[PDB]
Amino acid sequence: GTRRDFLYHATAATGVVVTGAAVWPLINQMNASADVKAMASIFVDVSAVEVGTQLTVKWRGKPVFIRRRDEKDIELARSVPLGALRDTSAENANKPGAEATDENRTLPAFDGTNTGEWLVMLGVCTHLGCVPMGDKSGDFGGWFCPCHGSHYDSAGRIRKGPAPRNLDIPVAAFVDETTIKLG
Amino acid sequence: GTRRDFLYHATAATGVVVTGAAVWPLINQMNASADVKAMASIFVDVSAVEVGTQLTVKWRGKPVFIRRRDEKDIELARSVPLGALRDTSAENANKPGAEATDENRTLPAFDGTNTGEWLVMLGVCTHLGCVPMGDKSGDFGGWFCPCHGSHYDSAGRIRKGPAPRNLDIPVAAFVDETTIKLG
Amino acid sequence: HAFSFEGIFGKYDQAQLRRGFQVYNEVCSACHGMKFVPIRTLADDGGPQLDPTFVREYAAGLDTIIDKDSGEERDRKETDMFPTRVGDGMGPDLSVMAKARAGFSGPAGSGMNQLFKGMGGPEYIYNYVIGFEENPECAPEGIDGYYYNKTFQIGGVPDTCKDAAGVKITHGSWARMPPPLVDDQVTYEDGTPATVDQMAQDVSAFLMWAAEPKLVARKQMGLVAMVMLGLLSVMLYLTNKRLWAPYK
Amino acid sequence: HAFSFEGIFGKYDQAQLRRGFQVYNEVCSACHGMKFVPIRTLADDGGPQLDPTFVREYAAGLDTIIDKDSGEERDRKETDMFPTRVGDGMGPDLSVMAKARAGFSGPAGSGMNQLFKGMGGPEYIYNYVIGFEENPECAPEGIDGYYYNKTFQIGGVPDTCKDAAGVKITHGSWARMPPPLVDDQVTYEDGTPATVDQMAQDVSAFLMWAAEPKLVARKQMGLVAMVMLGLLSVMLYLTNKRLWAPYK
Amino acid sequence: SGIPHDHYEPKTGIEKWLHDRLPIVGLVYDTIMIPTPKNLNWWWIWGIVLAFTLVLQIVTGIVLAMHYTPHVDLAFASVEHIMRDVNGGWAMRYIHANGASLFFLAVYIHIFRGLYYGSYKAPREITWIVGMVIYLLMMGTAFMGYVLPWGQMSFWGATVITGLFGAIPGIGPSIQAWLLGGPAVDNATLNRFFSLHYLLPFVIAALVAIHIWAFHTTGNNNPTGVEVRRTSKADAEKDTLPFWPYFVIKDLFALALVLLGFFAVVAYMPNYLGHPDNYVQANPLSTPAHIVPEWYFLPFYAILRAFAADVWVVILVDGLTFGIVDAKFFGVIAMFGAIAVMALAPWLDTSKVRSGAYRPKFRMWFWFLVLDFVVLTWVGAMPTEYPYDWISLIASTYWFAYFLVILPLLGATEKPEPIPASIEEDFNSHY
Amino acid sequence: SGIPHDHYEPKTGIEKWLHDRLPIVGLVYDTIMIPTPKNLNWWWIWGIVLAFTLVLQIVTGIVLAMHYTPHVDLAFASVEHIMRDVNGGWAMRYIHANGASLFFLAVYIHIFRGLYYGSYKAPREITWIVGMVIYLLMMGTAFMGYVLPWGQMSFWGATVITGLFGAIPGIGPSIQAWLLGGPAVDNATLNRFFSLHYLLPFVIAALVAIHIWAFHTTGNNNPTGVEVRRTSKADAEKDTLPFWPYFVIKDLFALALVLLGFFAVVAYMPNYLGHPDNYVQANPLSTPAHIVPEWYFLPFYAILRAFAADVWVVILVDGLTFGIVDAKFFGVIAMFGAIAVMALAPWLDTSKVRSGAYRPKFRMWFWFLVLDFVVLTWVGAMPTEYPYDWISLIASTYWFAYFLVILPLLGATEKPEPIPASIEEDFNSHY
Ligand code: HEC
Ligand code: HEC
Ligand code: HEM
Ligand code: HEM
Ligand code: HEM
Ligand code: HEM
Ligand SMILES: C/C=C(C)/C=C/C=C/[C@H](OC)[C@@H](C)[C@@H](OC)[C@@H](C)CCc1oc2c(O)c(OC)cc(OC)c2c(=O)c1C
Ligand code: FES
Ligand code: FES
Repeated sequence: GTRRDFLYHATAATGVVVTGAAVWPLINQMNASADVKAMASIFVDVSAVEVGTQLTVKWRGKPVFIRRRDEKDIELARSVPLGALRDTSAENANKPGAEATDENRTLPAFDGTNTGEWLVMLGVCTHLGCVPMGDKSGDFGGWFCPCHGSHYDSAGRIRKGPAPRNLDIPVAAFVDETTIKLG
Repeated sequence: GTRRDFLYHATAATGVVVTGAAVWPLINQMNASADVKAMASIFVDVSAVEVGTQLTVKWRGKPVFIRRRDEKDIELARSVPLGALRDTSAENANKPGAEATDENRTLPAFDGTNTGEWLVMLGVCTHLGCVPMGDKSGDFGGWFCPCHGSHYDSAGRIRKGPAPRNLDIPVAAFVDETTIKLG
Repeated sequence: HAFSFEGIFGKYDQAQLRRGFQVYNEVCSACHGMKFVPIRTLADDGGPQLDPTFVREYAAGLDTIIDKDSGEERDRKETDMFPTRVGDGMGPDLSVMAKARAGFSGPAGSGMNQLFKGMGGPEYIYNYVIGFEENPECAPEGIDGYYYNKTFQIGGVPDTCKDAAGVKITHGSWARMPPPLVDDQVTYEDGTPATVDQMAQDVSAFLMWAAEPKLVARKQMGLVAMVMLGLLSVMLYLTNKRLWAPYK
Repeated sequence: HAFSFEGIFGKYDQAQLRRGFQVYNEVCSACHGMKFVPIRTLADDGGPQLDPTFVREYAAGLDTIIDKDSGEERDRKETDMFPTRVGDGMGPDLSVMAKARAGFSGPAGSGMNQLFKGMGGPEYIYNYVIGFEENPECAPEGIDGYYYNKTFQIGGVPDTCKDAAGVKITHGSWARMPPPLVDDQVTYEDGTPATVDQMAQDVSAFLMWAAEPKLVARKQMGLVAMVMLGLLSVMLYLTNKRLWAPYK
Repeated sequence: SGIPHDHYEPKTGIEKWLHDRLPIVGLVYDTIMIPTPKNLNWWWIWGIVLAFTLVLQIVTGIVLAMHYTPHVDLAFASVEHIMRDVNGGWAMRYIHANGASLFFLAVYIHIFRGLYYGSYKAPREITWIVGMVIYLLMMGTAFMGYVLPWGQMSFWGATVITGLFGAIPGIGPSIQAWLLGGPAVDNATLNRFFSLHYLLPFVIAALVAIHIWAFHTTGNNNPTGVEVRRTSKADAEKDTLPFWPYFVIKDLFALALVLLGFFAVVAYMPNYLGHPDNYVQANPLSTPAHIVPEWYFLPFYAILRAFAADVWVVILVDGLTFGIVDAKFFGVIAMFGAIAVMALAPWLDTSKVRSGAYRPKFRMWFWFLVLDFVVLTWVGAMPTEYPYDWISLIASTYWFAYFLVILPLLGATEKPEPIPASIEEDFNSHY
Repeated sequence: SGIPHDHYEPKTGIEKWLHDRLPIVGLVYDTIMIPTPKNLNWWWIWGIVLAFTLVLQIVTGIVLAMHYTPHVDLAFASVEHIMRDVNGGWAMRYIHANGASLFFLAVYIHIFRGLYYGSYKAPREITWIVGMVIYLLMMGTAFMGYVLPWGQMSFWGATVITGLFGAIPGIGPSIQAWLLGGPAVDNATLNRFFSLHYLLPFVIAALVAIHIWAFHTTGNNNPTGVEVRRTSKADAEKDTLPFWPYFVIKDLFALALVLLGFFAVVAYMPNYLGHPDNYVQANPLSTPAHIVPEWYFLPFYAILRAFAADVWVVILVDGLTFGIVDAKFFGVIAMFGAIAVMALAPWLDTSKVRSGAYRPKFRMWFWFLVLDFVVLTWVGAMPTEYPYDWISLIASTYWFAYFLVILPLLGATEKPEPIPASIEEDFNSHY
């Protein structure tokens, strides 16, 4: 009734809440422990990188890309209709709400010029996270991730393949002409 | 067919020799792999060791003992009846067949003098392989292994406890007065 | 004057962890490492709780590291460890020493009638610092180095003032560590008289936190296992009272 | 031309491993490491087989090591690895490269029609050394550094002699590694004409041994699994012939 | 029902006392015997070979753990030390690596034996479904195995396959850093992947308990697809024989042959299946040029990359959801679900012909699926150009339709053949 | 013969179809039910608590493996990182460490409940013996677990306990370097001891299968020591109740109490049992001053160091063998064999009284062996001085004689007490 059937189902509630919030800390351990919980900015001495190549760099586990965009790769990156992009967001943290124009895939050099010459995105492809072959490879004078065949232009925007977004531009910022702070 | 009788029991012989010398390499892996398969001599700069203490030293996994025997510890080690020892072998590799007299628990200095002043045995106690507390501890003006309570004199010979032999003297040899080669 | 954590539901003293932090940095860090303590934890909850950007500045001042990738130096970051001060003249890494030391012998040497009290560890630290003495029994011009400590049982005893029989016929023994707090050696913020006792009361509680930094968490955890398994227990008793009473 | 191991029951050439060993020490060791090869193995069975006390003397001459305990240097021992030559101008650690390279199709990336033959690796090495060329069609200056190799698929190409479309109009690609064997660069013991081909045939079989040093063992093992599981099989066929024939 | 055979009467005095306290004598007698249908061909060996290959894996699996060190800085070197210095340690590594191919080669032959002869269909549905979760575990296990020696194949597949769970919308990013132990594929990942590659093959051995349990309980199937006379006891005797010593010995024989094969493969081509860039120590900055998944994941590999966002059915669904099932997550769902429609196989055969060689219309779609499979594994090696993007799209779709259209058709749209009524009758048909 | 209960008739349509393919419904029904004697007191809870503690260990055991790195240079630091940085990783470490005490505390109460009430003695012999190998395994497992965080207690116990096998003459030095992986206790030891501390608790769960199997087959024992009316079916109903929901719920309750206990121990004194020199990173040159074995190994510790070569019986045997069973090897044999005479317990009770509180002569020797045990664990903490060498020699000899002299005597030299004939009758002597 409830004198010989209420304090039966009540106990198996406590025999579920106790063996529940004991089975949650078994899950939580597998999250990021404090040895990797945070990791803040780094400084990159560009200063002596040559022109028209990329410099790959590890930060927070996975690579960052810095290509100093040569002449072909700014013409053919500006020659790109905004409406002929999948992801039409800038993928930029510096310029948050912006759209994926070739002027939104860029860093200013002294702290204000901005010429199309600084391309800094990070080496995680948006499909399943591999790295793209650089120096004009594949089919859009850009970047070919050979993992499941995504293709990128010369602003890291997405063209062919399964990768649903462009390459993210991080929170990059200059300090002087020798140096870039990733933060 | 005609070759048939013990063929039943013949196959279960092959179904035992095949699943035998397949169950032997399962054993052999657990032996010493080639990262530890051998080990060779080292040089010890005694020179600046002070008098009447011990210097402990790692060689081939486990410690070696070098005590420079002070006055008390050569009187009271010579004052020892050979037949009042358990192990009455010298426990020496240098002097193989010798018996455990206080002149057989020693080494040269000027490659030939031998005064009772050089005591070099190794820190593996003979019971179950722990290390002995030094500087006259326990009960025989010597060495007390606090693992199962063995007692040693002042020549590393065995007195009280369960340890069935004396501490072994290795293949020690001098080169000049500053230096001892353990080989 | 009896620690704050210790008890049945006491916590770390917010004040005293900070107070005792400064004593490590000024006095003990030249001879002792914390190679198992990540520096970032100063700013953590349930500890001394500092400013994050201070912690960064503090960490900058600790010495360089042959960094594992570049293979060359840099100013130390806050993600990194305190340095391994174990070279020469240097003492043990006290990285987790305040649970590595428990010279507590009895009753009947098995751990028995410690029934109002505890286990012993932070209070061996307190006694190690205070107990630096004049060499009592015999011994002339020191032992050069080896300073007499009245608590340190396990080190040098001379046989001149050991025995003829066997044992040491003194209590403590001779360390290897200079008497590290000549009194008022640093200056406090929350008033607090900087005594040799008050600095050694204080640096004890800090070095406990470099052993159990998650301590005030287990005090919190305990109360909740007390409710949960308590009234699962109480509820399971009621389910045997009014279910077995058919056959009782 | 055709290696000794390769085949169905061939072994390592005793001579050729020794011959090729010297080429690593004199030519390649300045720019390449073997950090996964313990030096003591030169004297091992089924390899080049040297004198143990020579091996010791040889090992003495390889450079120092910040040894893990003392924290300071010594002359390298025979228990230790070859050194990590990976600094600057330096190439890949070839420590286990002759199974890390297999630039072979099928038609499949993972493989097909290799039915009289093998897997490919020691023969990429041979072709890497021989194929240092003059620059085909155009690319008529170098690239400063980056030397044209006709075999090295995976590297730099001046797009001048890549394409207007996609790939390379000129055969291999531009390395980063200087043409390392200007012919007769060292001197042999068992006669043997020290040609650029004969030195590159020879150092190939040695770097296979730094990938499968236990190789002549699996050849030995194979013969015994062939007997054992062979006449357990044959014996199990006879136990089905004259046991199932009641119902057959 | 239960095929009736003479069970265990504890006869001698030994066994009379044993049986009062632990009846293991009889449990092994009543399972080593068992009225097992007598017409069974060599496509039925592939379950002993599987079970063997699980013991072999389990066994070599532990040797390796006595030597391999699961931490990034040590990991590839430890494995590499196992090759050089551990006595017989190369023959352990090669045997446990090539084992997983054998383990997987034969699980396929196991599955296509079962697909022909109605072995998914009643009474056999629980036998089938339990094999699914064994499958699932076997793949996820051999995944985590591959991550361990931290070579480039190891590393990037870990970045890929954990990223697959990121494809899940909303909750999916969280599931990522949960399996990852954070931001990237660092060490916390390799430490947790040592753990679970050890645990899971024991769960797998407990599920072959419940698989051996099931196929005993249904009664063992036979290739006529007819059941095994559970009416009298002596007509069962004409239908069946005991496992031991007839079907034990057959399964032993073919195993000794399968093993005669397998030993030659380790001894004379042990890195054929292995993709040599795993001997290239893992670089978190360069994904290799020729990153191929290991062979036994290749046909499902291809299902994932059939469906780019040019494939109209994707565009549609990205269209109809208006943003969510893009060709990332679509291809995930595609591939995961390419398996789910193979689980679904007893519910979507509608025909009450059990078997195979008395079903000639089904018989030719099937050898199109065998083909389909081989072509799907093949086209995984091929790039995403024309014709390969089409070829893959054909293979993927044939697959996906065979379980969905062709199967719950063919019941309606086909009549049988000369199907027998006795297991003996087929067996007697030759002489 | 076996207690007659109403078994499983697959009643509803669900279960009718399930049962044709996998009968698990009924196997769980016929084991969650079971005619379990109704007079069972709280000394019978300690087998559920044991089984729980094994699940608890197995569970927290794997968490820890996702984090702990088994290699000497990383090992103590990894464990140390688990305390600090793994979310809740201190509460895992403390719970898996203190678990093994609980796991061992209660296995003792389990063993002395069984020692009183004739639970070794027929029909119950195989129930007992399987518990022996579960014991051996649990000990060796908890050994290898303690080696892992490479502290000084870890290190030296591994030098000691491997060295125990070196005490074997002739072949014994080989068996040493086999478990060692060479000369000393280096790293090859800690890599192999990671492996087998993972494997062995699975073998342990597979033997609690064959333990639960056995005590069902004998029928569950009761404190009268009389068997449970296997003649009619309705007199068994007066004798027994079903496990579920009567004896499931009792074993739940006491567990929730045992766990209420165990959680307070972790939360407020978690290094009490742990001997603090394990937080002293392992030095291969200094064996510590106060090296005590872990508490649950302490009374057998003492049996090894009772027998120094002053102990006359040793001198005798060193005498009689003329050199071979010196007090090294003797004390090994003494300690290993101190267990072997507890395995031997059903053959050396001669009395055909099964139980206990109807046996008043036996009942007071027993509380001497409880005391003996407590004194033996105690005197392991004590040095080898007078009186402790005598005390330990008294304890060790009492022990050894209880199973050898006192037990196959007392059959002859003692008559019973008022023993009942019904399980109900004792139970009603209360209603
Ligand atoms: C260098 C001049 C030191 C100063 C400053 C501090 N310590 Fe130290 N300590 C030092 C040495 C060389 C040793 C060796 C061990 C011995 O034989 O005495 C120590 C020892 C300790 C110990 C305990 C070691 C033991 O064996 O129990 C402790 C707990 C300790 N030291 C603590 C400590 C504190 C709290 C300090 C700051 C006030 C401090 N030490 C300073 C060297 C030096
Ligand atoms: C310094 C002048 C070197 C000499 C001497 C040798 N190698 Fe080398 N090598 C060097 C560099 C900087 C590289 C970089 C990779 C590239 O972009 O070309 C290499 C490369 C190799 C490789 C393969 C690398 C790859 O990407 O496939 C191999 C197999 C190789 N080198 C072999 C090799 C041999 C056999 C040598 C002795 C005759 C030798 N190298 C010498 C630098 C230098
Ligand atoms: C990988 C571990 C496996 C083992 C160890 C194993 C073992 C066995 C054995 C001994 C049999 C009996 C006959 C035979 O050998 O063909 C069998 C049959 C069967 N298995 Fe598996 N098998 C495994 C995998 C699978 C998988 C992965 C599936 C499903 C996708 C599956 C589904 C079946 C079916 C449906 C049968 C036939 C039932 C019958 O003949 O009554 N099995 N297996
Ligand atoms: C279902 C059973 C198993 C499967 C399918 C399997 C699969 C694999 C695979 C594919 C690898 C990679 C081999 C390589 O690339 O070198 C591997 C490695 C490894 N597995 Fe297993 N395995 C199984 C059982 C086990 C078990 C039970 C263990 C538990 C100890 C284990 C421990 C290891 C270890 C230590 C390695 C590293 C050795 C190496 O990479 O060569 N395996 N496994
Ligand atoms: C450590 C794992 C063990 C588990 C998980 C376990 C579990 C159980 C359970 C559930 C029972 C039934 C009644 C009870 O709880 O008292 C039982 C009884 C028993 N156990 Fe164990 N037990 C274990 C250890 C042992 C050991 C170590 C021994 C022998 C030295 C042993 C010998 C027995 C005996 C003789 C019985 C009584 C049989 C009966 O009541 O018919 N058990 N155990
Ligand atoms: C019969 C079950 C078990 C027993 C008696 C047992 C016992 C122990 C003990 C006493 C320790 C030392 C704890 C310490 O000093 O910190 C330990 C450590 C450890 N055990 Fe187990 N354990 C069991 C189950 C398992 C299993 C199944 C695993 C398999 C993954 C495992 C993995 C570990 C690990 C990684 C450690 C090191 C963590 C640490 O030392 O704190 N345990 N175990
Ligand atoms: C933490 C991890 C856990 C809990 C396990 C997760 C398991 C997911 C699945 O397990 C059931 C998974 C194994 C299974 O998916 C159905 C496979 C067939 C995955 C197929 C697979 O393989 C690849 C591979 O091997 C690579 O190597 C060089 C590289 C790869 O990229 C290029 C892939 C890849 O793109 C895919 C889809
Ligand atoms: S992951 Fe970038 S291509 Fe598939
Ligand atoms: S080990 Fe030396 S006394 Fe037991």
